[PDB]
Amino acid sequence: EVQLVESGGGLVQPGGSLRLACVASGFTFSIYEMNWVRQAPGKGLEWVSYITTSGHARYNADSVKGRFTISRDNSKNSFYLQMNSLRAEDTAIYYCARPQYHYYDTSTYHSYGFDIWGQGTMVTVS
Amino acid sequence: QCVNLTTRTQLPPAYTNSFTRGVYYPDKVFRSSVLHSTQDLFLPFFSNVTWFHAIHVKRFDNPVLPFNDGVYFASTEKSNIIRGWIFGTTLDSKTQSLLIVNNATNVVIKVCEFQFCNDPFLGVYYHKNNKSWMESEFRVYSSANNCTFEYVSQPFLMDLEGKQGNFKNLREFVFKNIDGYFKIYSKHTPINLVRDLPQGFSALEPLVDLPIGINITRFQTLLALHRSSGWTAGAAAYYVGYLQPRTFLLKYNENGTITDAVDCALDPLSETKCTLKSFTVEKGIYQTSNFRVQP
Amino acid sequence: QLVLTQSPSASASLGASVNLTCTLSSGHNSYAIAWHQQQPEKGPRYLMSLNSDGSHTKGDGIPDRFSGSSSGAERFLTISSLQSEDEADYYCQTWDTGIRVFGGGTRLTVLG
Ligand SMILES: *[C@@H]1O[C@H](CO)[C@@H](O[C@@H]2O[C@H](CO)[C@@H](O)[C@H](O)[C@H]2NC(C)=O)[C@H](O)[C@H]1NC(C)=O
Ligand SMILES: *[C@@H]1O[C@H](CO)[C@@H](O[C@@H]2O[C@H](CO)[C@@H](O)[C@H](O)[C@H]2NC(C)=O)[C@H](O)[C@H]1NC(C)=O
Ligand SMILES: *[C@@H]1O[C@H](CO)[C@@H](O[C@@H]2O[C@H](CO)[C@@H](O)[C@H](O)[C@H]2NC(C)=O)[C@H](O)[C@H]1NC(C)=O
Ligand SMILES: *[C@@H]1O[C@H](CO)[C@@H](O)[C@H](O)[C@H]1NC(C)=O
Ligand SMILES: *[C@@H]1O[C@H](CO)[C@@H](O)[C@H](O)[C@H]1NC(C)=O
Ligand SMILES: *[C@@H]1O[C@H](CO)[C@@H](O)[C@H](O)[C@H]1NC(C)=O
Ligand SMILES: *[C@@H]1O[C@H](CO)[C@@H](O)[C@H](O)[C@H]1NC(C)=O
Repeated sequence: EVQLVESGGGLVQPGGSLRLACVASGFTFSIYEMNWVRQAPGKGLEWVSYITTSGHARYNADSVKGRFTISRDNSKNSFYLQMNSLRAEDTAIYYCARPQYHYYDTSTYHSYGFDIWGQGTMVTVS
Repeated sequence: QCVNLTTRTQLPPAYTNSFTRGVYYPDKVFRSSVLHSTQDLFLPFFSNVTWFHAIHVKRFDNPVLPFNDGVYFASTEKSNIIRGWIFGTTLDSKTQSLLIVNNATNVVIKVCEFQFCNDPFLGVYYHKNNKSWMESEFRVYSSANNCTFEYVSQPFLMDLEGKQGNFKNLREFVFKNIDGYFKIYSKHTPINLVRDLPQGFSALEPLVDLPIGINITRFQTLLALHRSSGWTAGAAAYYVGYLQPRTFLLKYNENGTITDAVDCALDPLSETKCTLKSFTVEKGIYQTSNFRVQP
Repeated sequence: QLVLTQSPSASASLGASVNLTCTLSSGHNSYAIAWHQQQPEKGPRYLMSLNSDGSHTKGDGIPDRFSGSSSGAERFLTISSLQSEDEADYYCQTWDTGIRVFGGGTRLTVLG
């Protein structure tokens, strides 16, 4: 069964460093690249960063001011957001979701849109 | 374990033109705004390349072709069929073999004495109860034997996908074997739904300089097949051409990347451009250095 | 990036029909979307990855009631025979060169 469980919440002043994770099981990580999504309280959800299956990272979306970092430990079957420098706006839910395009795929590439989503964690920062 | 899944259909290879493809960076130094001339193994412009495509219509074909001096490779990709190659000399018996492979996250390079069956493929299995897909299959080689070299690195074939529309993932490769060093060059370019080598230019970046030193005469390309006419699947088409010893003249742009390359052996205008070392020529008489004929 | 001119509040009677609208920037006219439904106080639920031709790719537990259509550079999601569970947030998102987009969400106050 596919599931995306998270942990690593915490209340810190802006500029603090914490430990975010997206543990999963029931499916292959080698052929699945993972995204991250940010949802401010009462605002729309906005992705922040992601890692590919090979290992290349994209700290795009221009809301990350060079503050968030993404990595992955395929050996331990786990997914971490290499986390540091929390700021005031970062108090939000961090639903991590699993894209539909697994590396062994057919049909048209109308994939990379998320089929499943994690339960999310609230990391309150002020 | 391997099986005789040939189903080979014989058709003449549709020779097609590449239109100024196959050029790479000859040296590892950052130039700019210069016209450096070089003599190296290059794919000649407007040269015959072999359109190989084993799919559509249970048409499967994957013959053994000669590495010659070098092998320009292209892999217009739709659903990740081309997974690697099995370069070598005899591809069986007691000789040395190379098994360049591109895995799901890395690149594994093994130079060893593998034994091969006639139809190598990589088989991926999909299960209903667990859904995990595993590459835990080996039917290109039956087993490995008295092995010498192993190499694990970042994979060459890289997605570079997420963008939409009509653009396609054109994957280009250059293989050459000099001083026992199998050099590999690559670049990936989006193409707007073109059914032919695109009308543009290519700058193949250097990837690895492997210190192998093995004889390579008959190369071959691996494919991946699903499980499910047992063990058939996919859709693929690729293009193979051969490098020959030629002379090019490269013009470097202001960013240090090449813009266009002017060949020195196709046309009299290109010979004059080569012998005058410039990319713009006026009207008049230009004596040409002799590159027309090779004995 | 593309902007979504999706109404902040749209409503109709239960058992009736509505049509959600995901608007997309003219620069990416032939771009596809995928729809995510965020029921309140829970996680997102993926409904369909809409092709530019209106073809379907469906998630688990979603009936044929939820369907998508396309016209021009903009996109639709169709709902027929509304029930109690429709009060939720709907997000339309897209693809780019490493750049997802998502949208303000479609708070939906179906009156009934
Ligand atoms: C393909 O890639 C996978 C990575 O998911 C490899 O599996 C492991 O790879 C490491 C290092 O490459 C080895 O130390 C492990 O023993 C491998 N575990 C296995 C095979 O269960 C794999 O080696 C790569 N190559 C092939 C041919 O599958
Ligand atoms: C789930 O997948 C794993 C491998 O990723 C399975 O473990 C092996 O699966 C292969 C299927 O090709 C079997 O041939 C092996 O016998 C399995 N190993 C063992 C020790 O049983 C696992 O069986 C799969 N789950 C299923 C099939 O329910
Ligand atoms: C590299 O491989 C080629 C091809 O196997 C070798 O060429 C063979 O050399 C033997 C020497 O007795 C001849 O009998 C064969 O007829 C040759 N075959 C071909 C196809 O040329 C070559 O000698 C090897 N070594 C090099 C090139 O240094
Ligand atoms: C390429 O092959 C075609 C036949 O398919 C042939 O007519 C043509 O002459 C070849 N190109 C060159 C430069 O000889
Ligand atoms: C080749 O393999 C044989 C066993 O099959 C072994 O005796 C021999 O030492 C190996 N030679 C090399 C060079 O690895
Ligand atoms: C590179 O090329 C681009 C466009 O051709 C230009 O904006 C830039 O100045 C060039 N040089 C560098 C160092 O980026
Ligand atoms: C979109 O909604 C309107 C109003 O409900 C309706 O007239 C139109 O037919 C709908 N479009 C599609 C494709 O269902």
